[PDB]
Amino acid sequence: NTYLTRSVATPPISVIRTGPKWWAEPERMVKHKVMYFTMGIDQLPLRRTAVIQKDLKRFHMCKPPPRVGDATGYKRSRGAQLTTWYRRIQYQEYHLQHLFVRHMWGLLRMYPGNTTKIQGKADDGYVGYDSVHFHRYNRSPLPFPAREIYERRK
Amino acid sequence: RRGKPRPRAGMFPEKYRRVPTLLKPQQGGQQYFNEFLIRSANDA
Amino acid sequence: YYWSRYRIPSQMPKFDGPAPVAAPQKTNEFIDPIDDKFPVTIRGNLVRPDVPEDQYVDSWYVCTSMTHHLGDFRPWSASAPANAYRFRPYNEFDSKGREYVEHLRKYSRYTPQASRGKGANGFPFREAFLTKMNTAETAAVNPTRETVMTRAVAERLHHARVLSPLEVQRDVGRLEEPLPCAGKIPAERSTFPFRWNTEDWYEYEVAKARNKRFVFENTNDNGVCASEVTYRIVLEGFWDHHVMKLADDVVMFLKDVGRQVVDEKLKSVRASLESLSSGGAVDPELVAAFNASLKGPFGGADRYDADEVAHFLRSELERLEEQCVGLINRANVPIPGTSNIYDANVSWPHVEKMEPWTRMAEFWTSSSDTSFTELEMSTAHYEFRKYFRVVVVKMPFQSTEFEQRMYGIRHWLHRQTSCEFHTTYRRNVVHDSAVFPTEHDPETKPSHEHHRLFSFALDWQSAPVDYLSVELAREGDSWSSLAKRLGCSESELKAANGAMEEVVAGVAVSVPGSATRRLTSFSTTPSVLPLQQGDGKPAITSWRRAAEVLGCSVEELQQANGAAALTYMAAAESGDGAFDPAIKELVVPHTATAASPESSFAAFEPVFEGDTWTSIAARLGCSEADLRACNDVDGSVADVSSCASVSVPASATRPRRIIHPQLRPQAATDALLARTLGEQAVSAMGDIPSLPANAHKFPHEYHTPTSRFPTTPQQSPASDNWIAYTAKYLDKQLALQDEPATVYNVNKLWPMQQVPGKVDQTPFEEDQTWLMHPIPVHQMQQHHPEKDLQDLPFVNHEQFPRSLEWTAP
Amino acid sequence: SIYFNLNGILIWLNVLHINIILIKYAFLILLNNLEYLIIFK
Amino acid sequence: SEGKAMPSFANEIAAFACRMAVANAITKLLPLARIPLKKAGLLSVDRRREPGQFPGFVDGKKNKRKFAKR
Amino acid sequence: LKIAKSTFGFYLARRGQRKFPFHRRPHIKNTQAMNLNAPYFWSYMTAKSQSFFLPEENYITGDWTGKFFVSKRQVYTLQHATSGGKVRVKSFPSVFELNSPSRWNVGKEMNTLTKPRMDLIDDQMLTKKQRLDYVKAGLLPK
Amino acid sequence: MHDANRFGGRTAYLREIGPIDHKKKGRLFKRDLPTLQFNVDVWCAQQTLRKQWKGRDWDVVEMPFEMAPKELQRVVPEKYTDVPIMTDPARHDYMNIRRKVFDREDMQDALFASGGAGQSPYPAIQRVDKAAMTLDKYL
Amino acid sequence: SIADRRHWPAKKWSIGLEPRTPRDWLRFSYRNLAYAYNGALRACATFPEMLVYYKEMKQRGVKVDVDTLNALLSRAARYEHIQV
Amino acid sequence: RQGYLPRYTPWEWIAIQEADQPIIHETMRTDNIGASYFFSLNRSWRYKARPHGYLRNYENEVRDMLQFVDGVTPWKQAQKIRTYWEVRQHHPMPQFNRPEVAMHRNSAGLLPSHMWEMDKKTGKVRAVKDSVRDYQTKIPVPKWVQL
Amino acid sequence: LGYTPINPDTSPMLMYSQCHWHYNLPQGMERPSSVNRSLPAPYQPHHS
Amino acid sequence: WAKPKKRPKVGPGFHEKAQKWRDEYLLDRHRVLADSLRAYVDFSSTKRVEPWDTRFAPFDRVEKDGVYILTRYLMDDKLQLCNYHHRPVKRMLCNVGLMGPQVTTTARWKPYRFATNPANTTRAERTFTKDKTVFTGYHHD
RNA sequence: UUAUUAUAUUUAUUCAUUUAAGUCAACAAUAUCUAUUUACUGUUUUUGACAACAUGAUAAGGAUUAUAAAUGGUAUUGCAAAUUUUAUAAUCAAAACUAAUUUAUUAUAUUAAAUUAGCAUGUUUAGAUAAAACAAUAAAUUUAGAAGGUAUUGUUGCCCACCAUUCUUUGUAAUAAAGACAACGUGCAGUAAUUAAUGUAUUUAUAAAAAUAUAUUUUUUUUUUUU
Repeated sequence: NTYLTRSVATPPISVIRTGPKWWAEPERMVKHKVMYFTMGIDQLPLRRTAVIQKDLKRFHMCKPPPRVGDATGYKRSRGAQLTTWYRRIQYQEYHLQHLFVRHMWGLLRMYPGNTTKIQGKADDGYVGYDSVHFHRYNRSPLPFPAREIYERRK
Repeated sequence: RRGKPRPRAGMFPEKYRRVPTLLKPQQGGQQYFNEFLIRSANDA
Repeated sequence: YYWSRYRIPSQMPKFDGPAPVAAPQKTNEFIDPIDDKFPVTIRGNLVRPDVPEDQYVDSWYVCTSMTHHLGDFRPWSASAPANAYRFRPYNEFDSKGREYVEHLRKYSRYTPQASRGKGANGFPFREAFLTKMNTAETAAVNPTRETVMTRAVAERLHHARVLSPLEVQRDVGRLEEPLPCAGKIPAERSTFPFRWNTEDWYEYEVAKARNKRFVFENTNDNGVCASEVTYRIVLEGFWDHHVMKLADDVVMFLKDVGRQVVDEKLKSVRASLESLSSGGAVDPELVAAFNASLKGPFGGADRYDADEVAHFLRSELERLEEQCVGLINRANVPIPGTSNIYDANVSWPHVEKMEPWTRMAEFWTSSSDTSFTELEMSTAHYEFRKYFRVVVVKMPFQSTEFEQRMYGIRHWLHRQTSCEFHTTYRRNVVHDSAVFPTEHDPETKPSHEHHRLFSFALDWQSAPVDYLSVELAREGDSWSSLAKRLGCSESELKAANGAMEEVVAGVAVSVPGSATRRLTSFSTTPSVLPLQQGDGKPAITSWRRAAEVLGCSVEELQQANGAAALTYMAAAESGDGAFDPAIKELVVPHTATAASPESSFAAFEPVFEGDTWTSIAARLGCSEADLRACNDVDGSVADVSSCASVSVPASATRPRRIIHPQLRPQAATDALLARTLGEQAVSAMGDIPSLPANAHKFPHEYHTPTSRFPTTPQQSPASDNWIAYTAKYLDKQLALQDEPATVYNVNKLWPMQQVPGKVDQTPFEEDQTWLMHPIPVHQMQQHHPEKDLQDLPFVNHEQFPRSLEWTAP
Repeated sequence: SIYFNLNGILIWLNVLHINIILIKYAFLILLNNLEYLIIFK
Repeated sequence: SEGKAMPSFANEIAAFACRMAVANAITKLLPLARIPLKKAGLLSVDRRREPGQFPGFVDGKKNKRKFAKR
Repeated sequence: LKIAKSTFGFYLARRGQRKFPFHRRPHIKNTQAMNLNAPYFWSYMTAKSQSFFLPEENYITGDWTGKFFVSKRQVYTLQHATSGGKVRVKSFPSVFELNSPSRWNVGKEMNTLTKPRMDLIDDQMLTKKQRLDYVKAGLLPK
Repeated sequence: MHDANRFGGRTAYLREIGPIDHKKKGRLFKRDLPTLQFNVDVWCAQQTLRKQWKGRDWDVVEMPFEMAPKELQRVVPEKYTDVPIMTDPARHDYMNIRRKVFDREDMQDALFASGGAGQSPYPAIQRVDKAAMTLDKYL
Repeated sequence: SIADRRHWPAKKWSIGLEPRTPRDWLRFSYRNLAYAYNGALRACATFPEMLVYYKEMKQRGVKVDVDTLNALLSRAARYEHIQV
Repeated sequence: RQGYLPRYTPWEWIAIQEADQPIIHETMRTDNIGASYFFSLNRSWRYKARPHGYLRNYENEVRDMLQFVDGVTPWKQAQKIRTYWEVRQHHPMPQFNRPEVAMHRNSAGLLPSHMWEMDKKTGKVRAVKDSVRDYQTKIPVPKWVQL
Repeated sequence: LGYTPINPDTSPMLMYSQCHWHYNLPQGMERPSSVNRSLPAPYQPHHS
Repeated sequence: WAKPKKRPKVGPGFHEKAQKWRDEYLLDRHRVLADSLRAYVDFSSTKRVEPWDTRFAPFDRVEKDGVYILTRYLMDDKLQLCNYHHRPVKRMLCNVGLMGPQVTTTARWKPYRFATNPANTTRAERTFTKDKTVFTGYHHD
């Protein structure tokens, strides 16, 4: 990972909401596709998410279905449970993409950015070459140079 | 600055009022209608 | 009164009425109350009558549209021929469809001639020509094994014809409408599509942008753009419809004067030809000029009879007629019914459009101090504009009576419309070799040392080079002996100096114009004036007798003799101990010195490997019998690489000069810099340092203006390539110190021709070398020699508002 | 001095507007700010 | 590329301009191919326009400046 | 201006926090004249080449009765530091002189010598309002 | 913006790291765009200039006209000064002359007339036999 | 200046109405006129009047259609006084 | 009064306007002699061929400038103009490398350590002594300078 | 509308008022001015 | 208009506080100069921490192998002479050209002020606590 | 909440700059019939546009009139046309912040030429807060159509009591009553008005008044003709 400077986190929905802007950026989901593909891992959630966006992108132009008065509200309820499902589908995938990649860097030995956790290789947050005295969250004064978690040889 | 609250969505003009009515929604795949009417005429 | 005009002449309408129906009873008055409530389904979405847009002129200060026709409206019918599909001039294609079919038809006729002389128009279709340039992919991929199969199975096996999509009867009703008449066009890889080469595509698009001006229209052709002089008039009015209606006017003006004026010459031309109509009866002078040539067309020295001369003349008037009458015809075509000025083939002259000039002038409409957002948010863009139309008149001959009809157009132009004329007239120019001689190189080739700054000021006497035309016959020279030293023909010398029938030693012969051995009118080797006897035994002791002895100015004597000038009269402090030269031997001013055929011409001409004895004399111009004799004949040219040039023969030679004659001599620059060359010998300025001592240790902070980045390091001793390096450091025993490079020069720095002998640097191939070298970044403000006048990108000063595509002829 | 019939005169002095009409669509819409702004039509 | 020439056309806002340019092209070549195209909108042209430059907006497109109350 | 600090307050308006183009800020406020970056001590706010000739203000064109102060673009030389005579540079409030000469000043223009924004501020020059604003700032506390 | 992984890292020339005091710290030229923009135009031009000069498989070598290749035995108009000159239309050889490269082994005649044992510059070209049987011909 | 401003009336023909503005050329084509006529032919009661349309649609090149064949030929048989 | 405004300026007013203003004698453009390469561009200082534009154009004039600045100026007076490095030769640290390239090249030998004083505890420069009095340099004005 | 007078040669509101042409009208030449050729004056210079 | 209201006089006798203050400040200007100049120079003579980032290839390879070989043998004395500043070494290392173009593209390097730490800078607290008395533009140490 | 149509909707935030006065009128030199005109001399009485007061005048600002080519306003923003009656204040080179009305560049590569910015490293982290619906892509948690004002360019509108001088005046009840009136302080009582008001009765009290009990509308409306 060539990006190592400090970062800023945004909640899943606040990124999922951007849709084809960054979340469903065509080439991005092609990236995490191949990465999933090559690892022998089935790309089920991505293709599960891919159809979600592809339909939303295709139909982002139209009006919402005419809100005729329904005292039952089943249509408004179905309009919500089907939505929160879609969010929950992307919620899993959004986390899933961050799950493998940090673990993937455990296999390529690429030091992720600051305040980043790889499940086994960097159990707590790794921070090297920051702009501050200490580990930003654990208040541990950094070691110089940036501490290394992998073994030196390739 | 506004300094007043944000207006609702309906009072704002239509978000895509410029795209032609033909495109929302895009009736894609007109190619297939002639294929589907045939197979449907087949079974019927 | 200056105001008596501004009163009103009639009685204005009077106020006796109520408020019109439903108007003021918030409500913005501008919107018609009832008319706008009229449903669009019934009246449409139109605001101004549905007529061809060009009628409307964008109004000023009154936010609406107004017709340049005074309230009249021409329907769409007038904008097209009879019954035109979609109201087009031609039924076949739209704007774009007629834009690109033009080229595809224009490339079908492109031949290397069509480009030369013509500017951007001469360029072929950018695509049809660039893909042709790509014969890499051009290899015509035959229809794949599958296609020829899927068809063969279709055409024969399944008993079914296969049809191409154009020929497919997509019709549901009219399956008897034929395929397009070209259903069998051949598809190749070269022509279509246009997949072209990248770097070449640059070279085309760039060369197109620069060669816009290089149109040579004054030709001798017979075509819609053949002419002797091409005047272009660029009218300039603030309103489009102004300039158009004007560009229409001058046409029906120049069509009148142009038709008449050219007609009189046509009345003259047919007069200058016929059976008992002579006028081209050749001048005895003209029939001489055709026969004023030493060597003509067919055998030796030539002679034309007056007849074929009178034929050559008629051989040309036939063209000045065909170009004349071809003009009158294109003058009479445009009628008020079918006036089309914008086509050269139909109308004469033919107005050519030109992009209007537009200068957006945005500014803060507000004016207040506390709030800046108030200002910026209050920006409003009002534009200045000027519309141009260019009238292109092509006269097959330059009549000054017509031109002075033209330069009088500026008077009666329509209001607020200035015009500029672009005259383009052929002009006969004499390249007389007598003044500019195509002679050999100077023996001492000038170098970059002669092209620093201010070299034009101090290094070159402005061309043409001065040459002596006056030569004094020496003590016993003859006519062949003078023609010798002047390298000219004795007969030419006899003709040159009419008054000189007998040569009297001491009179100056007028050097012939055709001479080849004339001198640079000055002497190069410095001369000194000793206080040796001179005038009597008494020597020079004052400024005036200093001039009297040399016979030149006291001033020009001071200019070269700077040190002697700063001290005294004739440098009164004479020589003691060791003779004081500038005092004793005053350097004669370069101007007071006369050249010599010895010093002027190098008497040493080199020899090359392919040279033979006569071959060198063939280059030098002399004879072998003159060369070999003057050179103490050798068994072979191999020994001496520089055989001395022949002591000039009687007829001529082409010998190299000792030094470039145009080069401004240093002695003159000594004269120009008199005082400063004085204050060297005066105060004994040994030497002045330019940089402090330790500079070579400190590489950067001493970066003089003439110095440039990226700095060229010291060259590795001979590491020109890998063998040069390997043989030098890794494998000393290797035989090939350097692989055999080209015997001819190898300029790796292409195409930037760099000064020779200078340790030079090849552009960095690997990025790592590009970033790490010390290169400054543009911290301070940006400056450029040309557009520093146009101070910023925002404020673009225009001394004159001209169309941004205004091409100076 | 040429002329062609009027449609509405509009004396827009700084005091007020007085917009008379004799309706048509339009042609050239004249303008004078000698002292009193008027929009001839 | 008749319009403002750019290095890379890798954006749909350009692709549609090409998708339309090819659509109109087929129709001129083949008459009755206009029926299945027009019913699917490939012939129809967008009137969408990215906002032209303007100094008032800080970025220049649609976001105004700041103003704080006293 | 709200507070006319000189004759040019009555005329020109602040126009808000207007953003002039780079290097075209109208008033030549060299408040960054003396910002000592020791490595670039010979290149900062100096002649970009060290083979230029000295500016004009270090020299005397003609027979002068006498300059009240020599301009601030003048560069300091050893002759300046050794002759020791009163050398004056214009600044607020009245004028500044180099009474205590040194050789650490030789070679740098007077721009880099003087301190434009004198840290000691005037509770006298600023009305009760403009002083109050310094009190809140902590530059002139209370 | 100036995230150091932008512009091939050369953005490090334009970056004021940390909580800068906008008034006193931070170089001026790093603020105005066109200077930042003009600078990137420099570096971005270098990569082109680099790549154009990394593909210099050919080396420029002058040659008297008489023994030059028969391709350039005609008038050769300078670049950017005429419509690109296809080499030979009649010979069906439509390749830009500025783009046609001639092989050093082809021209050891004049360029290395000093070759002595003419191979000593370089051995001759082994041209492939495009006619006799080979795997391409199923044989 | 007189010959221009003549607006030769669009109703030069039957049901097919001529265009005279560029926006009107958008809603017009010699192909689609067959639709208008086949809509009128099938509205004609008797064969004889169905001539004046076909007789016309042959004058200006309004290309016929399949249903144009039906509308004529179907009623060609049903017109009693027809000769075969 | 009746709208008949001329679409074209009538032929009459053409002649009447075109005869009120005189022909420029120069636009006649007649030349059968040729161009005078030696003399034409060197004509008298009144009507001379006046160069204009970029400084390159002033060939025959720059030469006069040099001849002029050579004339009035005595070298005596011009001697006093000092280059910057001529002045910086008197500074305690006249020449030391800047960080871009030769930062490592700088050494303590470049330090004028004797000018100031160091304190061992702080490791810094506590003050500096007076350099104007004790700077005895044989070249207050440089060597080749001779008033 | 002030002390600074309006330049009558460059103002549209003047030049395109009714007391002069409008930019729409045929814009031809109003009247040919034969001054120098009907009553010409002779050349009495002040510079000798 | 907020009609431009005058500022009062500069105060009585402040000029004397001016000629004084500017002068003896310009005297302080010397010592901060003399201090920082030494700090800059003596920084240039010292050793730095190695500019490369060991985390990224080709500097993850063990000291025995990899580009550390050429670092240890072909140029070892040189890289000590250049005092391991991040400007010369990346220029020296690019000259040897035996690692190709992997200086800029592959090999990632420490940030600027992380590479001006002198040798034996163990505690990371150090790189931010460089002295404030010196005015150097963070070249000092 | 009445029977062609959507707000819930990200992307941002530490920003400053100004100097050292000078208007009381016009004057061909070349090539057209000659003027020294060459070097055309005649001595001096006023106070607006200013450093000051001195009428007009165009902007910023979104909130309910497009389906077949348009998202920025008039009430007014420094220098403008009739009010003068202390006064030179204008850009020139080298020059000093206190200012509401502002994108500053955040860690592969970093000062080349009119002089141009060295301390603020600390979890893109307080409270406040900024701006989009336009060639792009978010189309719904939902809309005309009934309603009041003590104000009277109208809520930043008025009003109200206690709390001081006063003054006036008495039928002298804590600490006289009434009327006048403009301070300060305390709320914020009233205009359906922040728990509707009014009235009457009981009680309560910084003060407008509050709680309880009844009428009541000078309060605004919500409306089943035997399920």
